[PDB]
Amino acid sequence: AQRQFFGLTYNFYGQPAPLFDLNDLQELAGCYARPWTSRFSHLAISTGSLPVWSARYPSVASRNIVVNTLLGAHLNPFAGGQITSHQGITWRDPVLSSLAPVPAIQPPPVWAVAENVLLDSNNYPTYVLNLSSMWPINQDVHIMTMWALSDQGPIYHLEVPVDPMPAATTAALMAYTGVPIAHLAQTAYRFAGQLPQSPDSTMVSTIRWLSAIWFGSLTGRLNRSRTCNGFYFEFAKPALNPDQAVLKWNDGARAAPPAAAQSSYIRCISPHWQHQIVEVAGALMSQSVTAVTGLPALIDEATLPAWSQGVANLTGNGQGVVPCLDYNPVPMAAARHLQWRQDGLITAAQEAQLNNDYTAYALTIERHLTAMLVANPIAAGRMPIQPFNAADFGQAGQTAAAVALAQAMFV
Amino acid sequence: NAIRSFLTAWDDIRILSPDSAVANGPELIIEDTGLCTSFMLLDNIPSAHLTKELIGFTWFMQMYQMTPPLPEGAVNRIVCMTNWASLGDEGRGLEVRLPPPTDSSVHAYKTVLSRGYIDNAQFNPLALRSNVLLMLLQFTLSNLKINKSSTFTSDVTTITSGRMIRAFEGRPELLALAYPGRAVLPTQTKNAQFLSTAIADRIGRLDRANLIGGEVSAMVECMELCDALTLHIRETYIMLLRSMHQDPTQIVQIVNECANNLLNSTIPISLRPTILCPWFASSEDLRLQQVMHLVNISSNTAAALPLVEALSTLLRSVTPLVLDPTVLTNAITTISDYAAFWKCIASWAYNGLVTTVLSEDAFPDSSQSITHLPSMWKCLFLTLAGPMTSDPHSPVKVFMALANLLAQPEPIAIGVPGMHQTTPASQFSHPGVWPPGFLNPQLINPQQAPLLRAFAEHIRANWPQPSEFGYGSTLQGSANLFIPSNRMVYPWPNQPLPRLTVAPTYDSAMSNWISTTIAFFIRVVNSVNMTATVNDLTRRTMTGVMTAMRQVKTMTPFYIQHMCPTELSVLASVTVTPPFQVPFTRLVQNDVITNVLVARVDPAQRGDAAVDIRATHATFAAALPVDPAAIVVAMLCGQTETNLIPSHHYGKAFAPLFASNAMFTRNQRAVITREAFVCARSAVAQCQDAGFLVPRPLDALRQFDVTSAAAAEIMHAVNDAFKTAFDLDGALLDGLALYGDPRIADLSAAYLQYGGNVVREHVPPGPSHIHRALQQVESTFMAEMNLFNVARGNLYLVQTATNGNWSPMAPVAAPPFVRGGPNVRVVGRFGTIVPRPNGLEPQLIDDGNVPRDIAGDWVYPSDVLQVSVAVFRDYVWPMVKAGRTRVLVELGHYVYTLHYYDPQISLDEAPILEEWLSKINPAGIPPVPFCIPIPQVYPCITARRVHYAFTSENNNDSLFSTNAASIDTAFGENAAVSPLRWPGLVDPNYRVGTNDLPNRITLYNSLYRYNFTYPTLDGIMYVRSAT
Amino acid sequence: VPRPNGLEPQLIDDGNVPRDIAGDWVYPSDVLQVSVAVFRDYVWPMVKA
Amino acid sequence: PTGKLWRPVGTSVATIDSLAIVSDRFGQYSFVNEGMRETFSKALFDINMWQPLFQATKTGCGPIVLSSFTTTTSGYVGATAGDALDNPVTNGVFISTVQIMN
Amino acid sequence: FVNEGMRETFSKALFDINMWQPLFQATKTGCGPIVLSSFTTTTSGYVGATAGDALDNPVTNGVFISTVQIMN
Repeated sequence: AQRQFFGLTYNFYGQPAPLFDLNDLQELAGCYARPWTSRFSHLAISTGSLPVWSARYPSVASRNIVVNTLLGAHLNPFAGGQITSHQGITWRDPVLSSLAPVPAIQPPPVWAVAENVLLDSNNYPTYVLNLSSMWPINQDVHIMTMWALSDQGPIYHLEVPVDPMPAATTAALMAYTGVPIAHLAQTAYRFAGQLPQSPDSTMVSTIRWLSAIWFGSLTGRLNRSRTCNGFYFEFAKPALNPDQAVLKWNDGARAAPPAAAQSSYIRCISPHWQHQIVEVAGALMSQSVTAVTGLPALIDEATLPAWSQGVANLTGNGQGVVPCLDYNPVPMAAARHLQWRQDGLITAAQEAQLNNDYTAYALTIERHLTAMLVANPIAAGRMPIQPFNAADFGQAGQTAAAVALAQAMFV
Repeated sequence: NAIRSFLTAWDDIRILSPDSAVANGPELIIEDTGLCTSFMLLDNIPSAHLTKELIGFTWFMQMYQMTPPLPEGAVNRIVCMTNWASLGDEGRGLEVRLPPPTDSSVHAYKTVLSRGYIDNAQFNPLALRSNVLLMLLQFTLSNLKINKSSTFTSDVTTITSGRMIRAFEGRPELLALAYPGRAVLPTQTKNAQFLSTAIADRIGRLDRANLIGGEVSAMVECMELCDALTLHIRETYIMLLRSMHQDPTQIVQIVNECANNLLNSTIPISLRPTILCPWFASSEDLRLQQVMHLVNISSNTAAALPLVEALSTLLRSVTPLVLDPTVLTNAITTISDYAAFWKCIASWAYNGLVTTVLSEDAFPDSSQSITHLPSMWKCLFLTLAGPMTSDPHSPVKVFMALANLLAQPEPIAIGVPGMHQTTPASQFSHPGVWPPGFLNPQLINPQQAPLLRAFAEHIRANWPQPSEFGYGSTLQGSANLFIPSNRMVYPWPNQPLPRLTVAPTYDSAMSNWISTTIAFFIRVVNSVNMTATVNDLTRRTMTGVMTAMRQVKTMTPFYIQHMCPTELSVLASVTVTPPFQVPFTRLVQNDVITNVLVARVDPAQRGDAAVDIRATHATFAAALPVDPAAIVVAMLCGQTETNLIPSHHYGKAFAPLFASNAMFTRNQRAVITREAFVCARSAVAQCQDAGFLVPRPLDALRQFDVTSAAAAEIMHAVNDAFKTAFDLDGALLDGLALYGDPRIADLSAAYLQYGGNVVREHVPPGPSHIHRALQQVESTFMAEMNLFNVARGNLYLVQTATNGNWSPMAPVAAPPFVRGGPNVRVVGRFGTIVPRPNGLEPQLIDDGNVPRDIAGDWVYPSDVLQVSVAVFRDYVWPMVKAGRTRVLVELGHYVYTLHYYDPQISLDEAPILEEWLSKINPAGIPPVPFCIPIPQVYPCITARRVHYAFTSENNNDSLFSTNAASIDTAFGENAAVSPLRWPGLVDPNYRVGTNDLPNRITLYNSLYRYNFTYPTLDGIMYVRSAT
Repeated sequence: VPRPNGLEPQLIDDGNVPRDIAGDWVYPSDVLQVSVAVFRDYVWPMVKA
Repeated sequence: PTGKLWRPVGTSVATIDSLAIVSDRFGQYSFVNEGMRETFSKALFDINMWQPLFQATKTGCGPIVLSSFTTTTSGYVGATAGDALDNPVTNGVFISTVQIMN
Repeated sequence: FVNEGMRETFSKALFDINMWQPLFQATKTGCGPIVLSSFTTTTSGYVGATAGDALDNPVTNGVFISTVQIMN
């Protein structure tokens, strides 16, 4: 299958120890203190449209943002070989399941707190000699890596071949029809995180084809009148829950396979991704693919945070790197509505209408995060919000280039 | 059942789910874990008992014999048989079982027009395309099932060891068939040789674990054998389902909105890798379902009335309003059940399918005076109740009633030609007939006709102003035609239920109407004219009573303007049949919908102009008579229950409604009507030469032009097939095949407004998954008709006495003689033999019309042969048995039936043939009879036998293989197992999921075994709480 | 609204954004009338604690 | 259309100021209107002609297709944000500065 | 009719004027950028030099500039 994941631990943002305390270990949903196979656990049972977030976890990406620093704080293996222990907490045994208090009689060595520790994976020989059991850990660490190599939104990866969708892909995809993007992220992740799959498996090339097929919809290029291969995502009114996507199937005028491969990493600069279940789902839904199949190439050092500068085997700067086109939710959806008007889906009156109904919605996202960062600073201890600063929220980077990527990805 | 219970939070009582039938749901989920096929390899001629040689394998001591994966023996064909390896719970009673080519496959080709005259032993060549379309439509429907994934078991059988095959508990016999190549005994024999080249890898299942919920995988990738055609049909139905899947989570909002927040719930739902809730139908579809009910009801008012009472119940059984004349009676009495009413509000929800007019009895005979008190009262009741109806012509009929009564005191001229002030009010029921004086009060004079200029003045400025309001959820799908999406149109102006007080309860639209009218009539019963017959005391007693009514404290006017909209808005969402509703219009004349009609094709392209029967009725919708006298009472006495928190009340009532998943039955019966339509319209549009654009893969099959009357049968066969497959209730699609032209193009409902304007809602059915598959199937039927026994190409009848080799099917020798060739004469119509006096021999009548003689070789268009078999069999047939003549009958296609014989038993074929000629007649031909020799394994001295038939095209494609049990074959037409049928199992360049479909039905494919769970919501439901 | 794998049942607050029971609530009496069945089953066990 | 291609910049609806010359690591994509392809094709055409002499003498490097210097971007292409707003071009053929160099 | 190449000119001419946009606003002259799509139209019919030859050029929704426009 695959066994060689190069990771990278979360940044401290200038804080002493990793941003999380003792209580985070016995609060995680699902399997006790087991951080593995968590993420989409608090969403296992849907009650309604309202995004699941409590007091300690003020947002959607709050559950994951916490399991990240909690994850890295206990990742001496792959980066040292030992098991160590942070604040009296360690793994049960070599398989690395749930975290229990440091066992007596033979306690592990105390972990040396460090920021951004490069994970080699092969450094821990027990991993490959017990792959079929500790496989989820590979998918999860990969997630933490994509989240760590960015101070503003998880950097996933789109692709799309030069030729049309395989004959085994079109038959597998016709099963995730009436399924929201929020759920596609849950089924995608829970798939690549329980049993060692192959890089050329049917469910892998289809889930990847489902992610890049989602980006076009998010940009508006793959609407109701322009399918990639009969699949798209119908968006509801932004004032009436814009989180709803669903992979609808039609028989309209399909697009056409591009002249070349459109491999490209994408990011969401705007801190809006934090509270948007749709953005967090789109990110983690793509990460499920780069898990079973390590990074197709290296990531561009063009922008990114000041700590992801020249990583071991993650972010480069030469010619073997792939540019990262980052966008912004508000301008992206503002350009997404503009696509619908061009082909005649919406009236020229609903053009400037959907913009005001969405910008008001995205405002609620901004009014929420700003009010949560102040409530939960950073020097306090944890980092459920991630210090984004209020100077941003609307400084859209090359979002205009991400849109031009979708037009090129589906000619 | 989408919803099962609903423990209401405030009440804590589990509401469990339950001329017009009770709409039940379509059986949308059937599934079988057995082999996904409908093309078995039934062997025909049994094997001549060879001496095994290599027996079963020998584990240590024991000797394991395994069942031969492929059919062995003389000749093994590919006989089509739907769900032959089916190992599931059930199957939609409806299949296709064709007997091996050795039997009369004729029966399966006798649906459409065959029934009745055709002998059970012959099919109708004329109605072949029509009969093959219906035959495949049953081969599709039959195969519309899901493939449960069963339980695998790691195979440890050497060559295939390591591969995870599938169990097959139902009947272990399958495990043999299922995976050809798994444990192949080296016994070199056609069969074994082939199965040897099978790729160890292809067998079993492909993918690894996958989305393993619990311990079972969400959807595996079995590899088992499964005819690409069947695998493709199901891969279509799986999509049909997913298509209409409904995100379970959104269900809370749908209920929250559809009920207007009065009722708010929560329904936990465990999201899983698999899950399937076929409860959602797009508005795109729901409209083809709407105009559909519009067709079944038709002019028939009796079938439309069931709909307005269905609502008249729900309405009344849920309203906070309790009508009771006690108060009214008291008030009036001093100085001296309401179906009508409820069948007037439920009448608006369908204003457009059935209007509510005023019973003619109500009107006071135009020849009666106004001095006549009983008459002027029958008039006052005809006004107070006017607006209460949904007749676009009430504002006039009302005004007119009074224009009648006082015809002498106020003799005003009526504009409408041919009509006079004394014309029975009822009579006025067309926007044209409207009096100009009424259209413009100014025309009447104040002192000429005081009362009228004052009465028209009144109506022009008092009749309630129509209005509207949204309703249902937005994630639902309009389902309504003329009025904007999920949003109704109400007669009176409506407003959000205000905190009860003295203000809203006297200011309602209706309060004004009830008021100003009584006010107006009080001055009429006090006219100077009244004196003539009205006493001074009794004239006062009249003012006494009419004032009691006016001042009576009725609480309905408030209900019909604040609380009644919130009921219809909701009630209009929990009904298996959404509200059809044409826009309301008060006095705007030229625009008041005159006619409403469904069109089975846009007038433009509509050959044979045929209006919608509805046109015949005066009013545009089924005119349901409502009595004014009744409605007025109801309107004048509606006190509500003392303690009344609108919040708690409406809450408790709409609770039981959302418990019965009748909202989802609507979405389901909908996505099936759109299937049964895109499939019906297609099948009837494929049998007529011209007509609606639908891919015609079966245009080659001979089929006469289907008339209007003929279609209705190709239509009943299609519509009736769907119902049987999805066991539905009531009409569905038969409305189309019971009148008008069953030959529908694209349905559309349109209403014409008197202002000479026709708004026309076109409703094109969005891509029918079922039909997309059917097309692919019809397309396949061409390249693979032999698997259905039908054969393409002409039949030669040259007598051949060879004692050598034969194969009527795919004859190697060159066509005896082409049609337009040298010396061949086409036999002219009728094919009339002309006896010739004296020595001269009988000669056949030529096509060029000049009689030629028989000895030679003719080309018989089957049409001619069938209208003179008697003459054929007695003149040309004998001349053929003797090697003198060579006929060439021409049948595009047909049902062949062959009989295998012993190449060693010398037998003439003429008798076995005439058995045939004998049954041919105009009404229909019996299966063509070929006689093929059973392939001999050892060199055997063959016997001389004379054959007569054989085709021009090669039709032995059906033949799967001969002598699978032998290292080879010595005599009969030998046929090794073709690798082509199994590109998946054999060829190393296969590509999971790759078909061939249009051209060649592959056997060992790569299906995708699913494992769906059907979440069945049952949540808590909290009301709103007083405040 | 109930929450999956061991998470506090959120009590839909006023603004219509489910919040959590362990805190300080203000129960508009009327609400408490069409809701006790719930109150007693999730917030009550909480107040006692 | 003509000029360099622009694309919406920053937060907001497309507008006359939303736009910004889509520059980047390759320079600025300038649109290649129909006629301007006639020239570069007519120029390359006159070079391809000498194909038999390029191989013979091992110089050259294969035939020069003009489709090797261009791209298929899409956006609004004008001379200034204001006027570029009236030339929405989809999958037009632009040549980036560094390419206009080769 | 405004054949493909003839749009190259009027665009190349207007392009050279739009360039001076920053100086038009500064000095309050001008009147916004001149789009050539403001002088044309989208009619359709047969376009030639004479009925006879115009019959062989059925153009649909071509871009023509009316005389009074060819003036501005």
